[PDB]
Amino acid sequence: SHNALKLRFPAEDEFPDLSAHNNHMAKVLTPELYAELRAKSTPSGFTLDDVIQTGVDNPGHPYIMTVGCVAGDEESYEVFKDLFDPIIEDRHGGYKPSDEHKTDLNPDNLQGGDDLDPNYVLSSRVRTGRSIRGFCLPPHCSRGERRAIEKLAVEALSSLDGDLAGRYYALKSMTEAEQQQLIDDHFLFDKPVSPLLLASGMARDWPDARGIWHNDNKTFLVWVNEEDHLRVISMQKGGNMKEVFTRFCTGLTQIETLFKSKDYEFMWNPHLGYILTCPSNLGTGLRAGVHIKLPNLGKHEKFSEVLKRLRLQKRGTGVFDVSNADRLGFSEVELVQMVVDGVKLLIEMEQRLEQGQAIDDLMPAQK
Amino acid sequence: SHNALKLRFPAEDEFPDLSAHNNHMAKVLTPELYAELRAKSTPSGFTLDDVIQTGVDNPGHPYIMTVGCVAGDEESYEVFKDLFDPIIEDRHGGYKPSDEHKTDLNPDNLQGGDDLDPNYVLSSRVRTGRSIRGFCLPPHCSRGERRAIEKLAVEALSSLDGDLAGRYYALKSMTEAEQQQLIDDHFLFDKPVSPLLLASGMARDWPDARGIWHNDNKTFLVWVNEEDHLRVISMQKGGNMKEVFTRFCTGLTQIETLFKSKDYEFMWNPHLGYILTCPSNLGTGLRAGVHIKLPNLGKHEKFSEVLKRLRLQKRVFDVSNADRLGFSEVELVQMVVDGVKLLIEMEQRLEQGQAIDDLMPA
Amino acid sequence: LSNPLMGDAVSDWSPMHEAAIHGHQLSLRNLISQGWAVNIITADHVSPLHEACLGGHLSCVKILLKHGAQVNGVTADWHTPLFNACVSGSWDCVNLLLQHGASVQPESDLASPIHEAARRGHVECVNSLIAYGGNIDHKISHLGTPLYLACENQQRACVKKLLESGADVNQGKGQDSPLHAVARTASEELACLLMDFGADTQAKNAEGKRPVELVPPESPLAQLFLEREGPPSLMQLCRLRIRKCFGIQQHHKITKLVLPEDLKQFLLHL
Amino acid sequence: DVFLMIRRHKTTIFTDAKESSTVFELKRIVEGILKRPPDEQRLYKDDQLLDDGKTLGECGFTSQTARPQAPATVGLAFRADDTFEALCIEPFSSPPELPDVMKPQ
Amino acid sequence: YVKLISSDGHEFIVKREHALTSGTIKAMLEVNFREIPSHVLSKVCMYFTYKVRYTNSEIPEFPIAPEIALELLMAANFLDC
Repeated sequence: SHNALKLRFPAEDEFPDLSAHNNHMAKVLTPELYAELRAKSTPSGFTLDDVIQTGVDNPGHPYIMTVGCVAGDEESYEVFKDLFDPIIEDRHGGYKPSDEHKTDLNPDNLQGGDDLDPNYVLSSRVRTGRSIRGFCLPPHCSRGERRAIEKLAVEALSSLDGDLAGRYYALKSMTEAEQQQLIDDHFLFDKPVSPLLLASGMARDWPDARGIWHNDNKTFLVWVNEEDHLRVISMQKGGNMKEVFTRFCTGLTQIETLFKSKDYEFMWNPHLGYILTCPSNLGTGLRAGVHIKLPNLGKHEKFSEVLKRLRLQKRGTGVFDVSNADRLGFSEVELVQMVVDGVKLLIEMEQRLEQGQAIDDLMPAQK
Repeated sequence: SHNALKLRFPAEDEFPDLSAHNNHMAKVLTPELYAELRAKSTPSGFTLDDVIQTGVDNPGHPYIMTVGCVAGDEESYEVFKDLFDPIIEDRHGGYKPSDEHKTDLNPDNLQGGDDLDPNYVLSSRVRTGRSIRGFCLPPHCSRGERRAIEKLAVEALSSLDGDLAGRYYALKSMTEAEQQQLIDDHFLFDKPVSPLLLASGMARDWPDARGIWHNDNKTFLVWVNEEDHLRVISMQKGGNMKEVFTRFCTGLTQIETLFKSKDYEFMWNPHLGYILTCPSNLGTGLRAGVHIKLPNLGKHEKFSEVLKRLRLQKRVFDVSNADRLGFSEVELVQMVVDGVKLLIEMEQRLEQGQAIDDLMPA
Repeated sequence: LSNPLMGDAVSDWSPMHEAAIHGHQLSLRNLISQGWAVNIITADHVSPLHEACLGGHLSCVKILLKHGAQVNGVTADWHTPLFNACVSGSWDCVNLLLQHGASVQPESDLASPIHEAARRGHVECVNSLIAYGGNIDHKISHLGTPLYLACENQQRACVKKLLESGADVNQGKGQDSPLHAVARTASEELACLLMDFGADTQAKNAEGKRPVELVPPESPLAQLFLEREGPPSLMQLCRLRIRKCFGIQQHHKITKLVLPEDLKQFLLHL
Repeated sequence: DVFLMIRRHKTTIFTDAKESSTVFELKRIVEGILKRPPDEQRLYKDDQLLDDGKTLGECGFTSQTARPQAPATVGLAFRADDTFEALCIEPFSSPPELPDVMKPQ
Repeated sequence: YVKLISSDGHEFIVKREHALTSGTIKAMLEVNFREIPSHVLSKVCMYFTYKVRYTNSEIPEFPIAPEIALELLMAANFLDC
């Protein structure tokens, strides 16, 4: 395309000025790498510039170190490996090029967490994303490609049984009353407004072929063609982490089966696990967490220090959303185990703090 | 190329649901046309999915429409003329592709313009824009030539003398003190915020190789690589459009010849005049306007149609010529000047308790 | 934007947050004219104002405040616009925010503007906070006092400033006075200041140790402590007593005392 | 140790002593300056003539009173022939008014 | 012992060795300090003892009133103390 004209200029003329930028890509991409990599492309249509587009478009933040790049398809992880290996390694804490990643949604490996104390655990939630092999990712796919994915999802979702039975809504033509119902339950989403998303082009043609499906019990939610291909969220008020994890697993187990019956499968390989858009969601792409009533620990001086070692993320709300801080190098259910462990520790931490007791004896050297 | 990959699908799959749109593009592009031109492309690689992306991304206002099409370069107007021609025809109120358009940078043709009533004319300006033949228009340019263009523009602008002498403000290194001054004078141009612009991809790499050049007397602005390659703005307070225009015409001519001394020239052809990214602005691309204090007439119910009759826009009002193509540059500002004089007397009628009657134009 | 999208934090910025953190004033105005309300917040209750304060973009906070931004809004980490301004150091924003009602005192003890400025070396912001109405000797658990913190980070500019303002030279963290802190960090420069402002060389820390006992005898400090082991001069005592009659930052009134300029300077340069 | 200040009319003397020492020795402490014998001296506390045979501790003086921070006050009169001089001591000058800037709020 | 005379005519008998605290007095080696009022001269003397007593041994705080702080400072300046 217009890249042919790019090839008429010296690499340094094309080389973007990342001086004011602060992200993982920015530290990784050098003039030397740019000069080399700009000559390569994927069979799907990617070129270095699109890989680093969002990056150069957004310096990001002086404190929040975003990734600064985005993948295009499965092949692009190999084609632009010379950046991804440095970016992935840095973003995921030393994840090496030969560090085999595993997978495991078998609920039998989750110990305890049958009932977290409901005095603290307001609610539990599990979230992930999957991409369908054979298609490209949202930053690149055409209208036709996007539409095909929608249809596949609609078919599979229409066949889920039991509690996984539900209804599909077509975002582009859903009724305002329906919008009211789904916005109240926060199942309704809308066009991306962050410049960190818009720079990728994921909003192209919106709302064409964007879709919402949820089950009858409002515990199983999936979004179609949004931030990534299939966005899956399982949730339930209460502290029953064990059951929610299982529900989630059976959701993906049946959906994968249904796709396999049509010769489709999720993008996956032994090295990066599940293949998604941004680098931060490689491997498991699994997030899990809870809403905990911690008015006490939220004021304690070492709260963030404890969470740091527990490898948990601290987030507010639209009381804390405590969640899995890792994505790659851990066996899915293993990460859920980490969340259960940390939360129970925090509950006890809070118990002692509530009673005015020293809490130093509950601060393990977790790394 | 992914273009070839898209061609593996039937046109039916790739055709966008334009029934949700209210812009000109949506009323021109048929699925048949789409199928016919889908496999076509420019020398730049620009395709249909690029030319209508904006028109697709932005549904458009239910009453006030726009075009929604964005060119890639001069050539793309020819390559996809089967789409652009019917768009242009409707956009400018009737215009056949065979109707050769005129150009006019000789102020001498303007009769008057140096004598408007300063009690109503608060200030006035002239805006237009150019692009350099040989480079792609912003929506599909890369950093390389964006920088090459900047280099040329700055180099040439630095050679201007007299009241055209000035300086350049590169946005990437522009200080807060400078920022404040440029904001105070409405010179500063920040990142685009409209979906109609964002959808073109023109906001990428912001603000790499973007900047402002202006003269010492604060009458000429050249926005470099912003909404087009060269946005030329000329302005001054008071009712002396003529001088503004003479500076504009001769200043513009000078910078044009400076590019020509380096073997560059502005995109221009017999049927579209000068070339810009948005179809509505093809032609002269000349927007002369004026801030008119107008308390009485502004409340009169026929004010609207009067401007219509005069080919003026109702943007104190900012009144400007409503056309960009259909007649020459001088003709255009002549209409602006005449309109202002008419409008002044119209208000005067109302101030004296008189009716407008015979002041109504055609 | 408008709801718990349950996505990553990276996906929740408004265009205003982006404009705010990088100083895109006109863009900000444009977003406002479209209808992006200034009180739109994200995930941790972070407003454009909070980001602008971190960036130090004075004109942006002028605009945001002009349109009703919440000058005392509190984030999930207990941060306020004022606190954030202190983090960046923007002297102008600190003043402005205070003028619009920013409380010098925070609700949470995890984020004191004064203590932050003390650690950063933002002398003129310390000045403004105190002058506006800030407790220069506020003791806050893990951080002790502002003075203590300045000493911990060797911020001699703030140390001198605070002590002249009237910081309690002998009040640090727990039993660890600022003087003990200096001994631990081996700073002859800060030792000289603290001694001159009335630091107690015989005070004991939690371990029952005097500042001189917290530093190796081979150091210059050992000699410096020896110089002040005996009783202080009468003039020293007098100066200390005189200074006690003036409040925080009120010692400028010393210039009105009926006494020789030499002594006036002696008192003013405490 | 006892830090004692002894005064007469407009004279003042500062001297140290032992709690176990008596007024009699103290009389000779005065003698060293006075150049008049103990029998011509009248040491007194407040308005109570001091007893040569009592110790300073016995007379109510101690480390908690007669300090280096601020010594105790004993007066001194003399044996005017068959009597002794008025037991009066002239106070030092009164204090100046405290300046408004140092005055408390 | 050395007799010091105040500006008001008071006579202070001070052990010479304590008097040597003052740099000015050391330079002077009876002394008439007509420059120093009785209101504070006695205070200075007390200080002389205080400093001597605690030269080599904890040290208690020297007492001082705001009514004398200013004049005393000046006196101390004069006496090099």
